[PDB]
Amino acid sequence: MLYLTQRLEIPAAATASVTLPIDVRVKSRVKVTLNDGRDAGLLLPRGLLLRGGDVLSNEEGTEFVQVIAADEEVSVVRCDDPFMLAKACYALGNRHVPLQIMPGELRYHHDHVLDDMLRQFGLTVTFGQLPFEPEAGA
Amino acid sequence: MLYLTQRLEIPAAATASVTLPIDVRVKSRVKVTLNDGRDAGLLLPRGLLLRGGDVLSNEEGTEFVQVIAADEEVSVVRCDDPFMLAKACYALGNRHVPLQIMPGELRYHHDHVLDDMLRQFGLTVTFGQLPFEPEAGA
Amino acid sequence: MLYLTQRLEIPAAATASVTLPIDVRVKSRVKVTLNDGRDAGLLLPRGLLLRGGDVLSNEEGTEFVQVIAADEEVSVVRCDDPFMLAKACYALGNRHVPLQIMPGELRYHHDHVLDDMLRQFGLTVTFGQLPFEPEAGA
Amino acid sequence: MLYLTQRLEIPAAATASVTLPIDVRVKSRVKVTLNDGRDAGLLLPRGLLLRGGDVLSNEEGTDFVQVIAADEEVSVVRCDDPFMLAKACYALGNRHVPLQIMPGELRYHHDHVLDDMLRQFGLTVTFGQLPFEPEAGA
Ligand SMILES: [Cu+2]
Ligand SMILES: [Cu+2]
Ligand SMILES: [Cu+2]
Ligand SMILES: [Cu+2]
Ligand SMILES: [Cu+2]
Ligand SMILES: [Cu+2]
Repeated sequence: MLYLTQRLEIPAAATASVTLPIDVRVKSRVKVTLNDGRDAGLLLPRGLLLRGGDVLSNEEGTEFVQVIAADEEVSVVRCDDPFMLAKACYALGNRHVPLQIMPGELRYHHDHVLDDMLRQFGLTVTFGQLPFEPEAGA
Repeated sequence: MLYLTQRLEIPAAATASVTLPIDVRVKSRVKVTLNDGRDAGLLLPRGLLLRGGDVLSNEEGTEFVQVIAADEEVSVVRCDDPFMLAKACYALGNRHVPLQIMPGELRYHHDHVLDDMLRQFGLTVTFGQLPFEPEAGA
Repeated sequence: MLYLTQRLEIPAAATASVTLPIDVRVKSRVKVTLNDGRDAGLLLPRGLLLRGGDVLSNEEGTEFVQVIAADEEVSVVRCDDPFMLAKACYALGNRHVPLQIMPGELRYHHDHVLDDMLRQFGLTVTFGQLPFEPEAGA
Repeated sequence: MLYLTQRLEIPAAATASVTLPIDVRVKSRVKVTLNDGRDAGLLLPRGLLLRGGDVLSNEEGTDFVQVIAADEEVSVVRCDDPFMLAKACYALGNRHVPLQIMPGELRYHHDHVLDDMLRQFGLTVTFGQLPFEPEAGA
């Protein structure tokens, strides 16, 4: 069976790819299915956060799988004013919410309670299936 | 003496003041001294946070006192890029560090550990004795 | 002709690849040959350093090209004792030599003058055709 | 008086000593004061680096003076990870910063600016007053 046991520090041309959500990209052992249909198992050393772009390889060196971050149910928070986001980041941080941070934009795992809370800060909160890359730590 | 038991919904006519730190403004029961030499006991309603500028009054509503936030030893963080202050606010939010958030500036109780950490983010941290008003929702 | 005009901040499943040496990966305008033969031209914003793993795409977003570091002539310096490697790293930095640093191995463009110098430090310098990813400081 | 014209490749019976910062230990023609009060004049061949512990002498070959490295203001980078130190050596090497290298620790003329740059590297940088013997090669 195809087992992906390593993440190459120096990539080699991809032979396959796999599109995974953040909850799977933090597991060291688990069964996933490549985008071409073949089953495969992750057998990586623990504590690795797989980011879109990383290349996994089988023990030998004949299979190089490109990791891609899947579209996940997230909440979006956009607003020209970064100061308001800064307060949102502090609030979300205080609640330990895995968060993606980019100039002008913020996303986090869909959660109604969180949505409405920020919906009292006056913040604009939408929803959509998008790639999710939270800041390291979870 | 004079008893302060309520906060007027509308900042009335001061005519006296009292300087208090963040740890005393998060109290409902406490005996203080007005900047004018008189003594007054604070008997405020539970579930409250006194902010600088606030105006306290007695029950019969015939006396008014203005609250002034005291100076405190804080680490100061100033930066031009709102993106970086956001990342800092999140990391600080995660450590449950009470924090005063402002456009382009952060303030928290002086801490060398937190200081070096933010320095690793390329932020420049300094020291100062300043009024500290940390976010209510923290 | 096919033109690659950008590096997505978020990789997408690659539909092709391109294997280039460090000197080319630092350019913004240059013609190249993808691994499937279809020639293509780079039209990227100046200032970028293409790293193995990056994904390039056009404007339409229908083509995604993965960059792979090409084998190049390099001097190979292997040595267990890290301490001695640190002294070589310092000496090479001093001479502004672009250097790849990994535990137990350093790599730089094949150069005899530098090969004889390190040899006097008691280092064993060999040769090879390998991927070269130097630190972003040269 | 006494004129020190040479460093012995054959240690002798040092009578007195002189404490100097690397600053003065690079000069071949400087007037110093032994720790006993007597003056001495260094007239050594050019291009010499006096190490704490060397012994100087007069043209005669009669008297001797031990060199001691003085305490200087230095930054300290103590990291148990040899891999990270090597990278630090490289960056510092690129900036032509005189550096003392040891397993687990690095030292160089204290410098806040330079310290912060190394902090962004994820390294811990402390301060000290210690002898300073930077690599001769630089
Ligand atoms: Cu929902
Ligand atoms: Cu907590
Ligand atoms: Cu301090
Ligand atoms: Cu050769
Ligand atoms: Cu230079
Ligand atoms: Cu200092």
